[PDB]
Amino acid sequence: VDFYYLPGSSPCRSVIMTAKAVGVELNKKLLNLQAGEHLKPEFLKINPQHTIPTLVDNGFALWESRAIQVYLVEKYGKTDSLYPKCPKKRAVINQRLYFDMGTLYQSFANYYYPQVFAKAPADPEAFKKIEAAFEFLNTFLEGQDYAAGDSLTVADIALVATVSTFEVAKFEISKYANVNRWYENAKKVTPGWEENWAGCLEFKKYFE
Amino acid sequence: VDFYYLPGSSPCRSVIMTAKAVGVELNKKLLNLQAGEHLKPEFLKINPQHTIPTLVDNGFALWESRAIQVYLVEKYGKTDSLYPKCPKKRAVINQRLYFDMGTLYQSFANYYYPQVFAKAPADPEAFKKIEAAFEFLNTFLEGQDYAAGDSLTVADIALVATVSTFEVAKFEISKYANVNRWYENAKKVTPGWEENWAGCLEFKKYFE
Ligand SMILES: N[C@@H](CCC(=O)N[C@@H](CS)C(=O)NCC(=O)O)C(=O)O
Ligand SMILES: N[C@@H](CCC(=O)N[C@@H](CS)C(=O)NCC(=O)O)C(=O)O
Repeated sequence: VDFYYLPGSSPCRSVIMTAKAVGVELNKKLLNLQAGEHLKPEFLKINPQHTIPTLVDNGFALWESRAIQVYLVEKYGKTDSLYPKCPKKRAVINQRLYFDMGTLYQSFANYYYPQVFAKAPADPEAFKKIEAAFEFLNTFLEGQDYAAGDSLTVADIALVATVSTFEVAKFEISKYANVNRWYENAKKVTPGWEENWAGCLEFKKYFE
Repeated sequence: VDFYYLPGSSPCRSVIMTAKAVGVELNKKLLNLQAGEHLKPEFLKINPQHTIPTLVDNGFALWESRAIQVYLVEKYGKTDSLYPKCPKKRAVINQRLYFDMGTLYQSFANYYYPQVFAKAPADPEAFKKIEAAFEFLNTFLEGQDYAAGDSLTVADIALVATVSTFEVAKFEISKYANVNRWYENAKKVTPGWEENWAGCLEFKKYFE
């Protein structure tokens, strides 16, 4: 199983943690985006959208971190604990994964990307959207130890990648008591957390 | 099965078309966002994120259109044709669903939302991102009749909702030959297309 990635990338880190939780060995292949390695003809043949993470599993090329997370559990999971067979349980996890992409991580990207990639002035209005996203996550987590069911699922792992990216960006996570509680527990129980944090500290370099 | 929605909403229309394809009757409940009906305590108890579409199915409250699409197929589909059992086939569909949210529809939102909701001047740079997204979709569709497998799947239905929203926004879809071919076929084969187009024409009012 080939894994094209960079350690700093949040979506790459979600896959690293998921693969570790599942117990599937990844052949880790650094793909240097700063060098344009993703844009070379050889990579475009694998992933024409030229994004990381990209997985190649026995001829099957797959991208989108959250699709990769689910695929790894479905194909390699000894049990379905991280992504249960029940359509209802799956739907909650799926909703949280779409929340993670389209609301939570989207708020990260909308606010921090223009600053770190375009060197633009921070938009205090986009910051309000981050706060809104955390407020929703906080409400989801009321009375709940995990984000999308009774135990750890791919939804938690995805959110851990995102929230840890916010931590290294110096966002005040502690203001959201349920998020903070969930997050601190998640660090202790999520396989691959240390490698994720190494990646977060790598990404921090964009804030220097 | 209760369905809180507005006909103009792209994510609502994906669910309408999916429910029709599956053959599941929806109790359609208009939720007037302009009135703030989604923000009332009674709705927040169902969906604390106050978004449409929201489904309530026998006590189970679910939001995120793409999660709802999959759930309807998993629970109600007579066959799994729209969302096959195979993890590999599912993964391709899942990747296309994340593409639809985070790349294609995101480009719509980034460009048109500030104009139609904030009355801001169009950003020609955000327009370039729409073109980029369509270029990726065009490449995905090379030699393919459907977006994510040999037959129509929830991925096509999601993309139909999005691309039809671009059509009513007057985006030049015909410039992307594979997208145009796929889209025109999709109109003919996708259950609920006419109701989707009615909704698109409703949304057009935001461009008056
Ligand atoms: N929605 C995608 C996002 C992928 C993504 O943001 N990858 C970035 C690096 S973190 C990338 O490959 N950028 C290079 C490019 O798009 O050309 C996912 O979750 O995997
Ligand atoms: N990612 C969500 C998007 C939901 C969405 O954009 N809904 C809008 C209307 S089209 C909404 O409920 N806005 C009201 C709000 O967020 O307060 C999905 O696919 O369902």
